[PDB]
Amino acid sequence: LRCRLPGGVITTKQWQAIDKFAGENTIYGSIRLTNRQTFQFHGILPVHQMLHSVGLDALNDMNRNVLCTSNPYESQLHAEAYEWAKKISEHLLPLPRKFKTTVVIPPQNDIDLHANDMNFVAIAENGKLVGFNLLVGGGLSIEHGNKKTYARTASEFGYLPLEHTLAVAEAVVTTQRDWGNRTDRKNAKTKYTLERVGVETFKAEVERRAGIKFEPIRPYEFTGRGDRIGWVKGIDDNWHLTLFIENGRILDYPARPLKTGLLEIAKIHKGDFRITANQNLIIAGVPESEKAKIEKIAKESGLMNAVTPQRENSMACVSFPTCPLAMAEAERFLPSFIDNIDNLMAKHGVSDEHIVMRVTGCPNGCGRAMLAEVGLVGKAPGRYNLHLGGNRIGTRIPRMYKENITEPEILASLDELIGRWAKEREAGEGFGDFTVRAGIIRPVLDPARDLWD
Ligand code: SRM
Ligand code: SF4
Ligand SMILES: [K+]
Repeated sequence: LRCRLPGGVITTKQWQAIDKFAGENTIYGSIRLTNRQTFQFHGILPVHQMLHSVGLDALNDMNRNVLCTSNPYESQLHAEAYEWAKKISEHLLPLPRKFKTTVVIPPQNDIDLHANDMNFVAIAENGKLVGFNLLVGGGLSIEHGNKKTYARTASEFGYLPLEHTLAVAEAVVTTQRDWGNRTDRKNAKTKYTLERVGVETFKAEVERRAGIKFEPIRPYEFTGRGDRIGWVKGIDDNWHLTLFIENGRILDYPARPLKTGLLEIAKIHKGDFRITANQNLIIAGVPESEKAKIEKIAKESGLMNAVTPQRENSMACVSFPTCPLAMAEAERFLPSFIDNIDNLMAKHGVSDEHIVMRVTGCPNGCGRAMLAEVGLVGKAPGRYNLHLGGNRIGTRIPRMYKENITEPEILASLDELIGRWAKEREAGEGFGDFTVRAGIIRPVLDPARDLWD
């Protein structure tokens, strides 16, 4: 069961309702936060009455949860951008393949825009959103050894004033709907359609249908994709506490009652929560007077246990035991794998650094390994394809470095590479960029043509 939850914003009342159901009506008893800012129950022995009772709904609807940057540096931009993610979501509510959409607030690419079909990058002037740059065609799914499939980054179409948002959203969806491949579902996705007809052809059709002309792209840059773990000052006297939740798996573990702690917080919390695209949770809108109260609960429940910057920037998909398409472990492999990476980082004197590292259980790519600096793609039990060369902001697809290897083999490759980066990197140079500059891996410049060797 997966909930429709635009922007990952969930009230404390809704949380308490899902917390109950998770504990009493599912085999696993957990709340699993997903990387598309929503949650999932595993092993449901219905849920819809419960969701519906607190104003929630579980999603042939070929649409997925609409994402929205969760913790913007310019705190006041969230409300507006959130409002638009909600409107786009409702507007699109009832395609060849599933359609994924996001609303992004630079300089954060926490939502990983390049893994999505349609992206609206917020352009603000004087603290007010004035429009969006539209990027179309991202998608990460591939099939092992099938060179007709590929991960692709989204292409820039142009800028549009706020007023044309919904018309443009509708036009992209309908154009993809009509032009999408009408036979092979593995080529139905927008990324394939764009490559077949061309960005300019697709863009012109969208302008025709929307009844507008795109203006030139407005300047925007991204500085990162991680969450802002800990306390950050929001608007007024409000604060936001982002809690790192390993694999987004919320359950009470011996001596770390993560699930109970969150329930205790939801009961005294003023504002609401925000599920992030990094499978974490933000206790949003905490008045200064309440910080100590919230921090005490989070602290004692083990929700604020300090982890390395590395662990904070690593991600894995669900995979076994519940995913029927799983080829190798991901969520259950990540904790001990990062324990090992942490050692490597310490051994090389880069314990304060991080490499965006992701593990996906099979090539479908839910863990977003195809946008990581170091991506692990499951191929069989205990075996993964190792990809290197993405960047910190997620605008480049990592090329396959080694194929079908085991963890010990992976660790050995990384020990050597991290060693070289540690000593040969320029001031503030990321790992992915380093492997490409140092000639360790050739960059993927045009995925549709040079992703596969
Ligand atoms: C929970 C999540 C991974 C996580 O650990 O967070 C996940 C889990 C699953 N995904 Fe996904 N996907 C998740 C994000 C994505 C991502 C990343 C993203 O959207 O940001 C992708 C890659 C980008 C992309 O779409 O290209 C992704 C691409 C897929 C695909 C391949 C789609 C394709 O176009 O080929 C499938 C399989 C399919 O639909 O054929 C899939 C299928 C599935 C299913 C439902 C398996 C199935 O079809 O029966 C997995 C359920 C496993 C389980 O036991 O819970 N999932 N999946 C994410 C659910 C997000 C959500 O709330 O909607
Ligand atoms: S990438 Fe594969 S194994 Fe992981 S959750 Fe998605 S479908 Fe399952
Ligand atoms: K996490």
